[PDB]
Amino acid sequence: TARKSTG
Amino acid sequence: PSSSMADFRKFFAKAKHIVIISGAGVSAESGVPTFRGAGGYWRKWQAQDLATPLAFAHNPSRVWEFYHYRREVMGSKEPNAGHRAIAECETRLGKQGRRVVVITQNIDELHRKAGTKNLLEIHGSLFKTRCTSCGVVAENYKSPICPALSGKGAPEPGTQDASIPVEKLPRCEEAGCGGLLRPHVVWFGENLDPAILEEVDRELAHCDLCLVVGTSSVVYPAAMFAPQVAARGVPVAEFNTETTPATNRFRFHFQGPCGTTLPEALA
Ligand SMILES: [Zn+2]
Repeated sequence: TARKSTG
Repeated sequence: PSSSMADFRKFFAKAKHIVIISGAGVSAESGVPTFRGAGGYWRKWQAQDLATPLAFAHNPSRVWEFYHYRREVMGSKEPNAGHRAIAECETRLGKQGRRVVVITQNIDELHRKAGTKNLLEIHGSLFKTRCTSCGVVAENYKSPICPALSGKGAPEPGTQDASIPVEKLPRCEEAGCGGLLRPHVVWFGENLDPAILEEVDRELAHCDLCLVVGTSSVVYPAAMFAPQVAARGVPVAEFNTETTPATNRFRFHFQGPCGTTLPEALA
């Protein structure tokens, strides 16, 4: 949930 | 979602704790391309292909060229009407004992330049470095950030890589460290700062009005912040030139450039 992603 | 400005302004008149979430669309009117519009390409790549620890691991010179270009472009940019409306709103409401907080995905610092005080920069800053060896975070506005980058970063497709030896990219000057610096920017696959996330969660949990401005709402976790607030039954107003995958979760959608709609909404 804390990871930058796309998403 | 409602397009009633009057209904939004009735909530705005009463709100004690406003969260404003912003993305690259709030800076578009300063003459700064968004990531997914225009405009978003740098040589043959978009930001998602460069803003990754794998690009940096295998071609740190290319990633530095990209961030250098962005730093140098951003130096001359000025806050626009949307950034000003947001800052001025915070100032005015603060004198009434009312809280306004900006949670931005932008690393451009234009909210800071506009006069925003309560700012959460959840993806870092174009003007900060972090050392890959010792971890120190430092503010850096130097033009150019290192000598090897002088005149580099040209954005046209067909521009050749500078291919700067790793020793000549920006290096850490703390305690003779010498380590390779990276941009202090959150990349794809990387964790947002847990302390920042704790502050965000407290703002989202307690706010009583929320605006989500100039974001495509496709990058996570940021894309779920405004929906979280909406799902508590709190009014959320989206300000964007187009609809997003999140639009239908919100109380309001105000279509148009936010340099027009934000001054009206926050007046
Ligand atoms: Zn270091």
